[PDB]
Amino acid sequence: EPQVQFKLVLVGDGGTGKTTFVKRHLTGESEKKYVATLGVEVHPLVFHTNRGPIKFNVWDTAGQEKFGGLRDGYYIQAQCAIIMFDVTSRVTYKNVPNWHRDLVRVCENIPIVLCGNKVDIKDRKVKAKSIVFHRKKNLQYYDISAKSNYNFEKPFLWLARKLIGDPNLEFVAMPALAPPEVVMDPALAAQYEHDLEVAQTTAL
Amino acid sequence: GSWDCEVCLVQNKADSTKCIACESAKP
Ligand SMILES: Nc1nc2c(ncn2[C@@H]2O[C@H](COP(=O)(O)OP(=O)(O)O)[C@@H](O)[C@H]2O)c(=O)[nH]1
Ligand SMILES: [Mg+2]
Ligand SMILES: [Mg+2]
Ligand SMILES: [Zn+2]
Repeated sequence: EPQVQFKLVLVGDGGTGKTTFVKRHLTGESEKKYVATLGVEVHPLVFHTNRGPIKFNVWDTAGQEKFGGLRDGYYIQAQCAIIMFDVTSRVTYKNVPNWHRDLVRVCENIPIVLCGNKVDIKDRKVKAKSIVFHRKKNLQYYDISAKSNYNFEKPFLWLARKLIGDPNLEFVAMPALAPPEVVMDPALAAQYEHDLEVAQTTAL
Repeated sequence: GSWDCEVCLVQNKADSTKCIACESAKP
Protein backbone atom coordinates (compact mmCIF):
# COMPACT_ATOMS: atom_id res chain seq x y z
CA GLU A 1 0.00 0.00 0.00
CA PRO A 2 1.33 3.42 -1.09
CA GLN A 3 0.80 5.89 1.77
CA VAL A 4 -1.55 8.83 1.20
CA GLN A 5 0.28 12.08 1.92
CA PHE A 6 -0.14 15.76 1.14
CA LYS A 7 2.20 18.74 1.28
CA LEU A 8 0.55 21.36 3.48
CA VAL A 9 2.00 24.86 3.70
CA LEU A 10 1.39 26.79 6.89
CA VAL A 11 1.63 30.55 6.36
CA GLY A 12 0.73 33.80 8.09
CA ASP A 13 2.48 36.72 9.80
CA GLY A 14 5.35 36.12 12.19
CA GLY A 15 4.16 35.66 15.76
CA THR A 16 0.73 34.26 14.90
CA GLY A 17 1.63 30.88 16.41
CA LYS A 18 2.37 28.72 13.38
CA THR A 19 5.30 26.88 14.99
CA THR A 20 3.46 26.42 18.28
CA PHE A 21 0.53 24.98 16.32
CA VAL A 22 2.41 22.47 14.18
CA LYS A 23 4.38 21.29 17.22
CA ARG A 24 1.28 20.10 19.10
CA HIS A 25 1.47 16.84 17.13
CA LEU A 26 4.08 14.83 19.02
CA THR A 27 5.12 12.36 16.32
CA GLY A 28 5.14 15.12 13.72
CA GLU A 29 7.69 16.84 15.94
CA SER A 30 9.87 13.80 16.61
CA GLU A 31 9.98 12.82 12.92
CA LYS A 32 10.32 16.34 11.51
CA LYS A 33 12.76 16.85 8.63
CA TYR A 34 14.96 19.92 8.25
CA VAL A 35 15.28 21.38 4.75
CA ALA A 36 18.48 23.42 4.88
CA THR A 37 18.22 25.08 1.46
CA LEU A 38 14.84 26.66 2.29
CA GLY A 39 15.22 26.87 6.07
CA VAL A 40 12.09 24.83 6.64
CA GLU A 41 11.04 22.04 8.97
CA VAL A 42 8.63 19.52 7.45
CA HIS A 43 6.46 17.84 10.10
CA PRO A 44 4.82 14.58 9.04
CA LEU A 45 1.41 14.61 10.76
CA VAL A 46 -0.45 11.32 10.54
CA PHE A 47 -4.19 11.20 11.20
CA HIS A 48 -6.10 7.93 11.38
CA THR A 49 -9.34 8.15 9.40
CA ASN A 50 -12.19 5.73 8.90
CA ARG A 51 -10.59 5.04 5.53
CA GLY A 52 -7.02 4.63 6.77
CA PRO A 53 -4.04 6.85 7.63
CA ILE A 54 -3.56 10.22 5.96
CA LYS A 55 -0.29 12.11 6.30
CA PHE A 56 -0.04 15.90 6.14
CA ASN A 57 3.55 16.95 5.59
CA VAL A 58 3.37 20.41 7.17
CA TRP A 59 5.95 22.99 6.09
CA ASP A 60 6.86 25.37 8.91
CA THR A 61 9.16 28.35 8.38
CA ALA A 62 12.17 29.35 10.45
CA GLY A 63 10.80 32.88 10.89
CA GLN A 64 11.78 34.27 7.49
CA GLU A 65 8.20 35.50 6.93
CA LYS A 66 9.15 38.31 9.33
CA PHE A 67 11.29 39.85 6.58
CA GLY A 68 9.24 39.44 3.42
CA GLY A 69 7.40 36.95 1.24
CA LEU A 70 8.49 33.33 1.14
CA ARG A 71 10.44 31.84 -1.78
CA ASP A 72 8.78 29.87 -4.58
CA GLY A 73 10.32 26.61 -3.37
CA TYR A 74 8.44 26.93 -0.11
CA TYR A 75 5.08 26.97 -1.92
CA ILE A 76 5.91 24.64 -4.79
CA GLN A 77 3.82 21.45 -5.03
CA ALA A 78 1.71 22.37 -2.00
CA GLN A 79 -1.56 20.45 -2.13
CA CYS A 80 -3.29 22.36 0.64
CA ALA A 81 -2.64 25.18 3.10
CA ILE A 82 -3.55 26.79 6.39
CA ILE A 83 -3.37 30.57 6.66
CA MET A 84 -3.06 31.67 10.26
CA PHE A 85 -3.61 34.98 11.98
CA ASP A 86 -3.69 36.06 15.63
CA VAL A 87 -7.09 37.14 17.00
CA THR A 88 -5.29 39.51 19.40
CA SER A 89 -3.53 41.35 16.54
CA ARG A 90 -5.70 43.01 13.89
CA VAL A 91 -2.79 43.66 11.53
CA THR A 92 -2.22 39.90 11.22
CA TYR A 93 -5.78 39.59 9.92
CA LYS A 94 -5.28 42.57 7.61
CA ASN A 95 -2.34 40.69 6.06
CA VAL A 96 -4.37 37.54 5.35
CA PRO A 97 -5.26 38.65 1.79
CA ASN A 98 -1.54 39.14 1.03
CA TRP A 99 -0.75 35.61 2.18
CA HIS A 100 -3.64 34.24 0.16
CA ARG A 101 -2.38 36.13 -2.90
CA ASP A 102 1.24 34.89 -2.56
CA LEU A 103 -0.08 31.38 -2.04
CA VAL A 104 -2.44 31.19 -5.00
CA ARG A 105 0.13 32.86 -7.26
CA VAL A 106 2.23 29.71 -6.94
CA CYS A 107 -0.41 27.08 -6.12
CA GLU A 108 -3.68 28.38 -7.60
CA ASN A 109 -6.92 26.95 -6.17
CA ILE A 110 -5.73 24.37 -3.66
CA PRO A 111 -7.93 23.77 -0.59
CA ILE A 112 -7.21 26.35 2.11
CA VAL A 113 -8.29 26.75 5.73
CA LEU A 114 -8.18 30.11 7.52
CA CYS A 115 -7.37 29.85 11.25
CA GLY A 116 -7.68 32.54 13.90
CA ASN A 117 -5.24 31.54 16.64
CA LYS A 118 -4.88 32.48 20.33
CA VAL A 119 -8.58 32.45 21.18
CA ASP A 120 -7.66 31.39 24.71
CA ILE A 121 -6.73 35.02 25.38
CA LYS A 122 -9.61 36.82 27.11
CA ASP A 123 -8.98 40.21 25.48
CA ARG A 124 -9.84 39.18 21.93
CA LYS A 125 -9.55 41.83 19.21
CA VAL A 126 -10.62 40.17 15.96
CA LYS A 127 -14.10 38.76 16.60
CA ALA A 128 -16.37 36.53 14.52
CA LYS A 129 -18.26 39.51 13.09
CA SER A 130 -15.05 40.89 11.58
CA ILE A 131 -13.78 37.60 10.17
CA VAL A 132 -14.95 37.72 6.57
CA PHE A 133 -12.10 36.94 4.19
CA HIS A 134 -13.00 33.24 3.94
CA ARG A 135 -16.64 33.92 3.10
CA LYS A 136 -15.59 35.75 -0.06
CA LYS A 137 -12.86 33.35 -1.16
CA ASN A 138 -14.36 29.84 -0.85
CA LEU A 139 -12.34 29.18 2.31
CA GLN A 140 -13.31 27.43 5.54
CA TYR A 141 -12.65 29.24 8.84
CA TYR A 142 -11.87 27.94 12.38
CA ASP A 143 -11.01 29.60 15.68
CA ILE A 144 -8.05 27.74 17.21
CA SER A 145 -5.81 27.92 20.25
CA ALA A 146 -2.51 26.15 19.67
CA LYS A 147 -1.56 26.37 23.36
CA SER A 148 -4.74 24.57 24.48
CA ASN A 149 -5.21 22.19 21.50
CA TYR A 150 -8.59 23.84 20.95
CA ASN A 151 -9.95 22.78 17.55
CA PHE A 152 -6.56 21.31 16.63
CA GLU A 153 -8.02 18.65 14.36
CA LYS A 154 -10.59 20.84 12.59
CA PRO A 155 -8.46 22.27 9.77
CA PHE A 156 -6.96 18.88 8.98
CA LEU A 157 -10.31 17.13 8.90
CA TRP A 158 -11.82 19.73 6.57
CA LEU A 159 -8.81 19.49 4.27
CA ALA A 160 -8.87 15.67 4.32
CA ARG A 161 -12.53 15.65 3.29
CA LYS A 162 -11.81 18.09 0.46
CA LEU A 163 -8.72 16.32 -0.87
CA ILE A 164 -10.11 12.80 -0.62
CA GLY A 165 -13.53 13.86 -1.86
CA ASP A 166 -15.41 12.22 1.01
CA PRO A 167 -17.72 14.44 3.08
CA ASN A 168 -18.25 11.58 5.55
CA LEU A 169 -14.57 11.03 6.34
CA GLU A 170 -13.94 10.94 10.09
CA PHE A 171 -10.87 10.77 12.32
CA VAL A 172 -10.97 7.49 14.29
CA ALA A 173 -9.08 9.11 17.18
CA MET A 174 -7.16 12.29 17.95
CA PRO A 175 -3.38 12.08 17.40
CA ALA A 176 -1.20 12.21 20.50
CA LEU A 177 -0.79 15.91 21.33
CA ALA A 178 1.34 17.85 23.78
CA PRO A 179 -0.86 18.45 26.85
CA PRO A 180 -2.57 21.87 26.95
CA GLU A 181 -0.33 24.60 28.39
CA VAL A 182 -3.33 26.83 29.03
CA VAL A 183 -6.97 25.99 29.68
CA MET A 184 -9.57 26.87 27.04
CA ASP A 185 -12.70 27.72 29.03
CA PRO A 186 -15.50 25.50 27.62
CA ALA A 187 -18.00 28.33 28.16
CA LEU A 188 -15.98 30.83 26.14
CA ALA A 189 -15.53 28.18 23.47
CA ALA A 190 -19.29 27.62 23.22
CA GLN A 191 -19.83 31.38 22.99
CA TYR A 192 -17.20 31.79 20.26
CA GLU A 193 -18.74 28.93 18.29
CA HIS A 194 -22.17 30.55 18.58
CA ASP A 195 -20.76 33.94 17.54
CA LEU A 196 -19.42 32.36 14.35
CA GLU A 197 -22.84 30.82 13.66
CA VAL A 198 -24.47 34.24 14.07
CA ALA A 199 -21.85 35.86 11.84
CA GLN A 200 -22.42 33.29 9.09
CA THR A 201 -26.03 34.46 8.75
CA THR A 202 -25.02 38.09 8.15
CA ALA A 203 -25.28 39.27 4.56
CA LEU A 204 -21.94 40.76 3.53
CA GLY B 1 9.51 6.95 -12.67
CA SER B 2 8.49 9.57 -10.12
CA TRP B 3 10.53 9.80 -6.93
CA ASP B 4 9.99 11.16 -3.43
CA CYS B 5 12.56 13.64 -2.20
CA GLU B 6 14.20 12.23 0.91
CA VAL B 7 14.95 15.75 2.13
CA CYS B 8 11.55 17.50 1.92
CA LEU B 9 9.12 14.71 0.90
CA VAL B 10 7.91 16.37 -2.32
CA GLN B 11 7.10 14.03 -5.21
CA ASN B 12 9.12 14.76 -8.36
CA LYS B 13 8.76 13.73 -12.02
CA ALA B 14 11.10 11.20 -13.61
CA ASP B 15 12.40 14.02 -15.82
CA SER B 16 13.66 16.00 -12.83
CA THR B 17 17.22 15.35 -11.65
CA LYS B 18 16.83 17.54 -8.56
CA CYS B 19 13.89 18.38 -6.29
CA ILE B 20 11.60 21.02 -7.77
CA ALA B 21 11.13 22.36 -4.26
CA CYS B 22 14.38 22.17 -2.29
CA GLU B 23 16.97 21.55 -5.04
CA SER B 24 18.21 18.29 -3.50
CA ALA B 25 19.59 15.70 -5.93
CA LYS B 26 17.81 12.43 -6.70
CA PRO B 27 19.46 9.38 -5.09
N1 LIG C 1 -1.83 32.47 24.52
C1 LIG C 1 -1.41 31.85 23.39
N2 LIG C 1 -0.17 32.13 22.91
C2 LIG C 1 0.28 31.53 21.78
C3 LIG C 1 -0.57 30.56 21.09
N3 LIG C 1 0.12 30.11 20.02
C4 LIG C 1 1.32 30.74 20.03
N4 LIG C 1 1.42 31.58 21.09
C5 LIG C 1 2.57 32.45 21.43
O1 LIG C 1 2.80 33.38 20.37
C6 LIG C 1 4.21 33.61 20.21
C7 LIG C 1 4.63 33.27 18.80
O2 LIG C 1 4.42 31.87 18.57
P1 LIG C 1 5.11 31.15 17.32
O3 LIG C 1 4.61 29.72 17.27
O4 LIG C 1 6.61 31.27 17.42
O5 LIG C 1 4.50 32.01 16.11
P2 LIG C 1 5.03 31.91 14.60
O6 LIG C 1 6.10 32.99 14.44
O7 LIG C 1 3.86 32.14 13.69
O8 LIG C 1 5.61 30.55 14.34
C8 LIG C 1 4.92 32.68 21.18
O9 LIG C 1 5.33 33.43 22.34
C9 LIG C 1 3.86 31.66 21.55
O10 LIG C 1 4.04 31.17 22.87
C10 LIG C 1 -1.91 30.31 21.67
O11 LIG C 1 -2.70 29.50 21.13
N5 LIG C 1 -2.24 30.98 22.78
MG1 LIG D 1 7.52 30.03 13.55
MG1 LIG E 1 -0.32 10.25 16.86
ZN1 LIG F 1 12.95 18.25 -1.83
